[PDB]
Amino acid sequence: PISPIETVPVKLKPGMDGPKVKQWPLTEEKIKALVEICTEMEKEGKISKIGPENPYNTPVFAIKKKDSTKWRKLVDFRELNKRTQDFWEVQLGIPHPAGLKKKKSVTVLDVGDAYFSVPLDEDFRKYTAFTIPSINNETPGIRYQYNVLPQGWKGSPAIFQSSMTKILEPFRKQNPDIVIYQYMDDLYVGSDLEIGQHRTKIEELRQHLLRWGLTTPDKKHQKEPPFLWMGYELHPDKWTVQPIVLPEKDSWTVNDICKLVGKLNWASQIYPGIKVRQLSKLLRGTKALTEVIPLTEEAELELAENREILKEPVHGVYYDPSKDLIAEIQKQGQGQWTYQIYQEPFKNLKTGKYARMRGAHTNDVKQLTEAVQKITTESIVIWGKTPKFKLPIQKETWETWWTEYWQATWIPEWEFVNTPPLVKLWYQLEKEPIVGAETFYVDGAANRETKLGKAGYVTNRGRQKVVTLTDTTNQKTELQAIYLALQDSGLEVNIVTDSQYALGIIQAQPDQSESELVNQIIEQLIKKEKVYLAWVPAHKGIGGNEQVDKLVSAG
Amino acid sequence: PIETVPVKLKPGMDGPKVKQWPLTEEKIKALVEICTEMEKEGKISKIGPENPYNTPVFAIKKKDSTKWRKLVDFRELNKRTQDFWEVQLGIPHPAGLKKKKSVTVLDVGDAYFSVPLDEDFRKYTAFTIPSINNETPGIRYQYNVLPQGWKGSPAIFQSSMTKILEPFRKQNPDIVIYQYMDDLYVGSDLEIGQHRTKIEELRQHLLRWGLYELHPDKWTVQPIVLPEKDSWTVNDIQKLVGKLNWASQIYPGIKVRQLSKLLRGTKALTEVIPLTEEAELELAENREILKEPVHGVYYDPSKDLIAEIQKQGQGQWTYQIYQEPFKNLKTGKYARMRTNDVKQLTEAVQKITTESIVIWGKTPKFKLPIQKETWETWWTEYWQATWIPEWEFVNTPPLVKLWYQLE
DNA sequence: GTCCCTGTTCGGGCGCC
DNA sequence: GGTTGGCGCCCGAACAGGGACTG
Ligand SMILES: [Mg+2]
Repeated sequence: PISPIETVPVKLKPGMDGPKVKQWPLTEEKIKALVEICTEMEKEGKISKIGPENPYNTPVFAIKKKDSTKWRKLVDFRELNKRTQDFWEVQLGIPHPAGLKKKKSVTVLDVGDAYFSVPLDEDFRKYTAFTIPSINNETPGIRYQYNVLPQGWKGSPAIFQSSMTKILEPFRKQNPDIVIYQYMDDLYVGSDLEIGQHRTKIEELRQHLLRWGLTTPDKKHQKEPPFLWMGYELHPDKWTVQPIVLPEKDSWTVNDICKLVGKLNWASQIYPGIKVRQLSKLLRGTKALTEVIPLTEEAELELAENREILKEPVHGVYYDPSKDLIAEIQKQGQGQWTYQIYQEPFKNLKTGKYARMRGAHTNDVKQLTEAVQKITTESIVIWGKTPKFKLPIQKETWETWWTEYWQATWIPEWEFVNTPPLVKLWYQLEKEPIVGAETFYVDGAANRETKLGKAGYVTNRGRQKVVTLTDTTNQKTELQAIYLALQDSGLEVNIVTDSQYALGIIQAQPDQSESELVNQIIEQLIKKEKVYLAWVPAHKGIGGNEQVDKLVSAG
Repeated sequence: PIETVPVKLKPGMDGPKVKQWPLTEEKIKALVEICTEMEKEGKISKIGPENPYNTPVFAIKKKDSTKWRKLVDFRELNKRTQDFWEVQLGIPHPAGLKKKKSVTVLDVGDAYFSVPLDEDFRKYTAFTIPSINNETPGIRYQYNVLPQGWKGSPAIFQSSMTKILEPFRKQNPDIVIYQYMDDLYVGSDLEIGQHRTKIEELRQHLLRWGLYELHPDKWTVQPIVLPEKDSWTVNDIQKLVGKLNWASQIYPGIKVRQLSKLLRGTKALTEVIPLTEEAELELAENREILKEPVHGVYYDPSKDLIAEIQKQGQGQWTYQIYQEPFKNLKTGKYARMRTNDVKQLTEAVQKITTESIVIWGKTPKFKLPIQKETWETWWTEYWQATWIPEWEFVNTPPLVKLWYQLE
């Protein structure tokens, strides 16, 4: 029908008029196909034919859809959307299977011709004018405007989700113990009822829907585990993803790689152990998406690892709010992490990875901090509370670090888990200077003009180096001097630098940086038995940061 | 309750468009309960997408309570609402409220609803309540009455406010009251106990209309300090020359010239240095300068208040307020004995903010020593106010970590 | 102010709906 | 095979800071 519901007022952004766009040419096979569509639609009040007093027009093409060789209308409102008001989008997120509680009876049903069952505000209606092209220049094509929610207009999704809500509210009031998941025109409906009476409640929903102009076709999964919902198969006591198939390709373009990372990420929600960090590195290349990136054999390792995991049967279970939430994290490679959320051992509500590089420099205890933050916010969305954690890090290490780190950092309730590898700090800086060890006063110095710099040191035992760097900078020469000193010191060293920047990076105890130099500095650091790093005011003539500075400033 | 007063967004700005963040079941159950009622009453109306604007909401139990308090983070809208929290606002800041013995913090926002909001301004007040696991789309609301948390609210309910206390005020020429937004700050020098029961007696000069502890003159300033030692080392002197160097921008007279020449050439770090005559009598003097206040630093109510914080560790956080960098209106420590790093630091910004309101009558913008992601995952779990200070996140040098060190 | 360097945000591809 | 909205993962491009410079 047309839903008896009230239109939602719509305006164009102030000062702008409608679209005046030229209907571009289309095959006669579409032009007939569109006339067929635009005739039944006209038959059913969804579109009104308009005269020459509608100034506006926007382009309407057509394309065959999904193995039917049936054409499907489609307007390009890209301009109307530009001129349409802003909206506040109401769809905030996507329902996840694991926030689903086990109900005794389940139904899934979709709403038919949903957008076309909702009235468009009449005063806005005229801006939707489109003309279906006569096979050429020949005829002024048929003019039409839209009476319902057009496909492809900026506003239609929202206004429909909104209307959907506002239509379901009455039923929801009356059936507070019927749970209805509402995604666009998709409905999951669940109850703790015997099918018979459950089934009644459903028809009772479909009658309510029908009274509002919303047809509930029969793509209704009735008494039909597996239900197919939001991408998943739902069985009565377990859920799963509908089958994933990674493109087995010969010559990967970059965008082919983004398509591969995509399926892996989606798989990563129920297949524990999915690794993607190696493949989301091949991407680090300001790019033509067309460009063909050669498969790194390290990625090669990864993909192989994954393609293998994918052959495994996995499933999740559903949420019991009686019980607690429990997350287990796993350090599973260089800044690749994995977790599972459960309420009983080996029964996985879901899983997931973290593998983000936040910072140019980071370490394990940061990342395992980041990944716990991620899992917190995710859990709030799906279950509306935060899980208990079980982490592969010993209280020891945490406190060593919550101590040396100078920006507040935190993790909740968490039990140690000896699921090795354990998260360790790879080296530690001394807190006080190392008695009797060699003391390197380092500095470096660049030349903003020639980009030429010097880095070097001067030491208490009497030795000094100066080294010249082409195409460098002050912060790299600072970092050079500290690596130079590291290279040349025994197993225990003291380093005095005037660089607030160098001090900053290293005091944070990196074990991983996008910078090869900071990585060269890290490999050394891991090799010493003790390192003390002291700072001093540059150019203030401290002994002997002034000699290092005097030798090093030939830049 | 009748007809209303015209408002406008600062000449050129557009309404708020901020996303709603995920909320816990409890904060949501609380919220639809609260908003169901304000719907029945007609303080909030239900709206849809046609309203392009949004502001975040969560809810807090203001303390150990079952009563949940709705908090709409109007931070943005307030920032965008026309200049009249200074321009049409009449309030001078009674300089002496900070001088009182006791001050009590009074929540009174639920008294703002009495007053209609301009018909054309309602839309900016829009906010969206989430559903958990996204079982439904967001449910959208708008305001028809002065909103709690909005800065235009007390700047309107003021004439009335100035009235509501005409008696109680006259009848108490030595108890001072101040209205900063949702909260009402009233305190007197009276004894510990007859103060409590004099505030309680304002609830009645209130309740007939409708509808925690904190002692001000004891937030003691925290000094900048130098380690005294019987024996010094190269490393000890180099840290000393490092601090005083810096401090020498906050205090003009601080000299380090005699100490820097004990570092004559390339000594090893742990070598001991015999402090010389002028040496010891330069830092002896320097430690005198650090006693005296900063001279010539004055609050500009026009300008922006800036708090800045450092984690010292051991539950001790040091802070400065300041408007021109280095001219700190105040400096302090939030000492906690012996531990949630994030609860700690969120509480630190509430204690400070209050002081700011109490002393200057506005709130700082904070520069926080925490990573955005981290602050944002957890901070609403420990918030307790009705105002929210602006903030931004900082990546501090470990040096300033080291310029407020005690021992 | 100019360099850097770091941290954000913002689009844009992909995934899924 | 030319259209819309959502969330997620990535990347880089744009920014905003902060420190260090400069004659
Ligand atoms: Mg230097």
